Amino acid sequence: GGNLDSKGYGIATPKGSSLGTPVNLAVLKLSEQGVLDKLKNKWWYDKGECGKTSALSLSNVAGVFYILVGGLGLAMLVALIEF
Amino acid sequence: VGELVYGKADIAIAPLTITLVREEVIDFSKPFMSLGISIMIKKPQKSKPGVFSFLDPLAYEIWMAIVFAYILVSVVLFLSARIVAGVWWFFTLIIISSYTANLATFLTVERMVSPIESAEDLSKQTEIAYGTLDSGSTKEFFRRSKIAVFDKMWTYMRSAEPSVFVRTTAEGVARVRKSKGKYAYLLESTMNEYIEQRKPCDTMKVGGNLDSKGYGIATPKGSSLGTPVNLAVLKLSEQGVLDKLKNKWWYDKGECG
Amino acid sequence: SARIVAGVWWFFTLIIISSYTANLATFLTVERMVSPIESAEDLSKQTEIAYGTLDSGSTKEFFRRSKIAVFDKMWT
Amino acid sequence: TSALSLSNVAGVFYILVGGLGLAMLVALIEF
Amino acid sequence: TFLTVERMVSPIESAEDLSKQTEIAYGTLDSGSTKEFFRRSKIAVFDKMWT
Ligand SMILES: C=C(C)[C@H]1CN[C@H](C(=O)O)[C@H]1CC(=O)O
Ligand SMILES: C=C(C)[C@H]1CN[C@H](C(=O)O)[C@H]1CC(=O)O
Ligand SMILES: C=C(C)[C@H]1CN[C@H](C(=O)O)[C@H]1CC(=O)O
Repeated sequence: GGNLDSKGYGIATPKGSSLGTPVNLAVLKLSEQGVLDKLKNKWWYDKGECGKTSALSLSNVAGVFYILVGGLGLAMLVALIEF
Repeated sequence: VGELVYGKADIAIAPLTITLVREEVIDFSKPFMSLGISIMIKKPQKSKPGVFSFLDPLAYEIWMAIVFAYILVSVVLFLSARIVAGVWWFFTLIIISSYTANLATFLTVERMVSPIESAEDLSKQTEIAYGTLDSGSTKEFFRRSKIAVFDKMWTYMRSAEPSVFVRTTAEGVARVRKSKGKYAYLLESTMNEYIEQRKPCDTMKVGGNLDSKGYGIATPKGSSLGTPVNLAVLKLSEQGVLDKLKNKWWYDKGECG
Repeated sequence: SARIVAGVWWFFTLIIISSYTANLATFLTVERMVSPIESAEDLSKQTEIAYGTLDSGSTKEFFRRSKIAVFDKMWT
Repeated sequence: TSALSLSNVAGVFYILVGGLGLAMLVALIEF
Repeated sequence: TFLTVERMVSPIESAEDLSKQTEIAYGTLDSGSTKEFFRRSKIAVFDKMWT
């Protein structure tokens, strides 16, 4: 399913620090340059180990086998009502 | 932005995209809405079946020829017959086999073809022209971009003739609708979803977003309004007000929604 | 009279079995997987599958402070 | 995309006509 | 379907595809012009490959 709410992480700095505005501008720059994206793909997806089919199914024919056996059952029924 | 810098307005509330260049001159509140540059095209027509699609795999010539062949076999039998029935059997065998196969190829061709997935595919093909607004955050994004795909796309867009750029959103969308799917419009995800939820509903968004950014409320640098507005945006975000508002304007009253 | 009936019917069933045969190959296998829970709304409505969050943090506080129906129920 | 080829099948049509020709031949030598 | 599997083409049709998949490992010589080409290269695909 989807996400319950939409929010985000962030770099935290003490109120009134000289580092705050530089840090923010840095994050913006990294965001627009795609640094954050490439980093995410690096750690999450790129090395991701989890990652059409020509193969046989016994299951698809099973239903028709059921209608076959049912048909033969009806056949036995008719054979009985006749005799 | 100009009104904010030169003090003609105390605050700016609008789908204003947060960019570094704008963050240098003004102050942005925490984003109240999330978006991204996305691709809008014309959705393909579902079906136009006719009865002609059944006569498609086998040629009209083959139908006429098999009819005359049929009547020829009948008039031959009218005048030994074992090789006739045999040859006819082989004939209709080859034909029904051929029909079955060609029809199979039709059915492959139908579902197999994928028109567009991601922006990279747009960059790799010249068949479908594509463009953005005459101005705004998206165009500037493509322009300043050093990223391979976006660089290529920008080069094409600027160099392409006639101009692929449009003045307004409605113009771009109208261009998407009129072009029979030969034109793609690059616009922020929000607007795309909104237009996608509005009649005639002939347009759709394909693939993910090219980038991830957000809108925000802007206030003059050193304004007293900045921190209260920000804490307010946070309050609304946590309270779910923003979510309910988007559902209100975008989805809930959606005609095709 | 019945000969052309047999003929037309044979042609009909011929075209149909041919079409079915052709489409089945293309259809192949969907390999689709069933999902017990489609969305968060469904989760609130069933007691069969228990669910939880961390002992503390933003998620727990979200559920605690939530005035939204579904999330409220889930929290309770 | 449909070749719907009349040419490939044309040959089988030819062997059909040939078979019916031989058939007419046999029908003639019979009577 | 099986005979279309035989008819299936392009396991790897380009250098880019190697960059796009982690299943098949790939490499160059311990030294020489190729490795240095990949090291010094600033163009996207080959860069990724070098990384
Ligand atoms: C709709 C317009 C013209 C605005 C809205 N956001 C972008 C902005 O903040 O400039 C512009 C669109 C864009 O560039 O994708
Ligand atoms: C992993 C932990 C304990 C942290 C990380 N982010 C959330 C936070 O910032 O509160 C917490 C998880 C959570 O609340 O479910
Ligand atoms: C065969 C070797 C080691 C030499 C030949 N040319 C390259 C060179 O001129 O260094 C080297 C191969 C390579 O770098 O792939």
